[PDB]
Amino acid sequence: PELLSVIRQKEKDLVLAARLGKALLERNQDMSRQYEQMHKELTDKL
Amino acid sequence: PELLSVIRQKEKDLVLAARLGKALLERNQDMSRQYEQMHKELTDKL
Amino acid sequence: RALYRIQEKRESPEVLLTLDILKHGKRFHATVSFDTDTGLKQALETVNDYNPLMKDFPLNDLLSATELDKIRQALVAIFTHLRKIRNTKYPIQRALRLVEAISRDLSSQLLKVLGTRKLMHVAYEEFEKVMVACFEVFQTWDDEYEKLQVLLRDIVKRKREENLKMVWRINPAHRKLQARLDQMRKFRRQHEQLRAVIVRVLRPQVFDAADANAIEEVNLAYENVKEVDGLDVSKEGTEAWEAAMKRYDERIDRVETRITARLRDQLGTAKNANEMFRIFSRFNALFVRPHIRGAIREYQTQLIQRVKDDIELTAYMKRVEDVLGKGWENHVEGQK
Amino acid sequence: SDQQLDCALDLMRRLPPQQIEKNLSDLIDLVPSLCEDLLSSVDQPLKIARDKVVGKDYLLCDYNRDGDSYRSPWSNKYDPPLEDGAMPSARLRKLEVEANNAFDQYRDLYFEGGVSSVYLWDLDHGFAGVILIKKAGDGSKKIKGCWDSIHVVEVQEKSSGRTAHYKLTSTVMLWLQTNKSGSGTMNLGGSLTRQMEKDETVSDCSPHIANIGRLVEDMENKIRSTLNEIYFGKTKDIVNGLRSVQTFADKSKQEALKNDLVEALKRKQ
Amino acid sequence: EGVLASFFNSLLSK
Amino acid sequence: VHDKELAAEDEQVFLMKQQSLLAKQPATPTEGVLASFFNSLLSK
Repeated sequence: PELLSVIRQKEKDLVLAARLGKALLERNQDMSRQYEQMHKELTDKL
Repeated sequence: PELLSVIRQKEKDLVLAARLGKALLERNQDMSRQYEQMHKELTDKL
Repeated sequence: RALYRIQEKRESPEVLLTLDILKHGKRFHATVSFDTDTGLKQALETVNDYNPLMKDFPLNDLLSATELDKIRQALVAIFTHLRKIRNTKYPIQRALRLVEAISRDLSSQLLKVLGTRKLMHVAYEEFEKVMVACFEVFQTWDDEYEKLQVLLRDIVKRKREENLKMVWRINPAHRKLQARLDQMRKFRRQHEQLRAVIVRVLRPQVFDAADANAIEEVNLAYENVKEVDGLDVSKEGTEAWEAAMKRYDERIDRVETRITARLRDQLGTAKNANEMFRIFSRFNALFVRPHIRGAIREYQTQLIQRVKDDIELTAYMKRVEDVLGKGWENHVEGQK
Repeated sequence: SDQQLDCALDLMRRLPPQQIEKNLSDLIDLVPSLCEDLLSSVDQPLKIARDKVVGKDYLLCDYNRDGDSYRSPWSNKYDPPLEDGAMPSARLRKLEVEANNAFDQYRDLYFEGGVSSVYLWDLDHGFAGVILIKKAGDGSKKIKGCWDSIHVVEVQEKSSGRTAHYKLTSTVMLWLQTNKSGSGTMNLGGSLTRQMEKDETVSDCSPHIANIGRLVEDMENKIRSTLNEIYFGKTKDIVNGLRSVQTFADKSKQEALKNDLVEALKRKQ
Repeated sequence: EGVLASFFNSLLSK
Repeated sequence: VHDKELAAEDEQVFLMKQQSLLAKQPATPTEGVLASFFNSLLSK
């Protein structure tokens, strides 16, 4: 019934949130590494 | 009875994951802001 | 008008002859640039794409409107015409700034119309009618804005999603006037709640100087509020309005404190419950204003509980009613 | 069933690559629950489709797909007409057509034929894209083969607008077959995946597409060199270890002389 | 993060 | 806990040390916890 569709929609929301959270965590780590590396390079240039 | 219970538990997990994702988004936004300010002033002096 | 004039001038025999002569000498750079580098074709395509919105833009009715009903009708027509933005290319941000401009014009028109009404020289029922019309206009603005907003979300969902920019909230200039009018409505509602029943309070049961002094002070406070132009939305008018409101609050607080001294004198005079209920009946306006009720809370424990102790009929329900004011069944204590 | 997913992935990596499509379709009939997930992980040879409006060959992928339809890069229309579809953008569409022209030129210079297709989509404060190249060996010569390459690039545009960060992941599926008098028949399949990150200054002289193309050609050359040298010379070494052209008596004598040499060297240090 | 924001926006509204 | 007695080195040994480092210097030219929630939802 409708509550089964609620189960399915909530499951889709949960898996989408998990995927986006993992992507966000990896992107944050990557952008931090990019920032510090480029800052080192630009300080050397300065 | 058990159906509504599992909606409650999945809603708790979903809101926790969504709050974690929003916190990650806030950290990404802060990284973007500080990157903007740092790059602006350092390229200015360069 | 100028783009079509330039398009006509481009097709003239002299310009076409010059282009043909240049093409004859294999100077194709000039001809191809004149075809494309001018940007005339793109500008004409865009201005024609903008044509449906500017063709029948009905602000002439609003700028010429001098009545609240006509202003509401013109606003509804303006938004009915903005409904035709779906089939017209226009930036979403630019359309939003245009809606802000429409709000500015609405604020100016409402200010001019309500300035001429001379609110000081007319009564309160017409004031309620005028504010009802004004807030009907504001609600029409709100719901037509909501229609246009959902339409804009549908439009921006298509084409570019505009991922670079998501700031689109509007700052209407007229909302600053709406807030001022709401404050005026609240002030005069409280003032009427005072005026319409304080005379009944001071009316002897069928002439002292305290009654005349209190009524004169209330009218003086009303005049002091009225001397300040309440419709002036600018900074200096707003500060003057705040000063007038503060002075009105001060005067009403002083009068209410004197009435509270009278309330203390009530318990100084009455000894039994019947005299308490008599002197309660003499003072009806004091039940509604949310400053005297604290004094009533001092007396309720003495009276209502005692009346309950007397009960544990219609005369006793009148006794209960006289302490809780008119419509005594509404209070949380009157429910039981 | 993550363990079964790893099982299926390992088995598909183990089977021969020419029958990847047929065996993948067969395996879908075994455990369909992970099938689409498998199709997200397993890399498959690409398919060619005819854009009839312009009359071009374009490559079908999973990034241009929308349900049961594939968007052409030139016409910008789905081969099945979809009343509702996800066009990339206005600006990203001009980037897409510029990339299509540039990579048509690159494909012509490096492959001399085949088909190419660049599909872009937007991304969080940036944009991603996929560059697909296919090249079937011509039947004029005895050599018959196929080359497929999928290069997914993610461009994170820095806020300044001058600098950007590129993350390229490339997969190359190669197949070669030769029927010569001496070798009789040789059939070298293979697959290889690589990745690399860089950051470059976006400018009018060095736009996005120039950087993506430079990264793509560098990766393609690196993958070609590695496949030709390491991953094929290892097979050559294995075939040479399975059987020896020289007799083992001569090898033993040479090794005895070598043992004499190394012990003599060790003595004098 | 607009695609991410819209998914959160659906969750926030419900 | 009484603090450790910090002390600078002798001037002689310090200068010998600086000479040694000058000689040795070549002549130059002039999170998981957040992830754990995400992992669980994917498995379910």
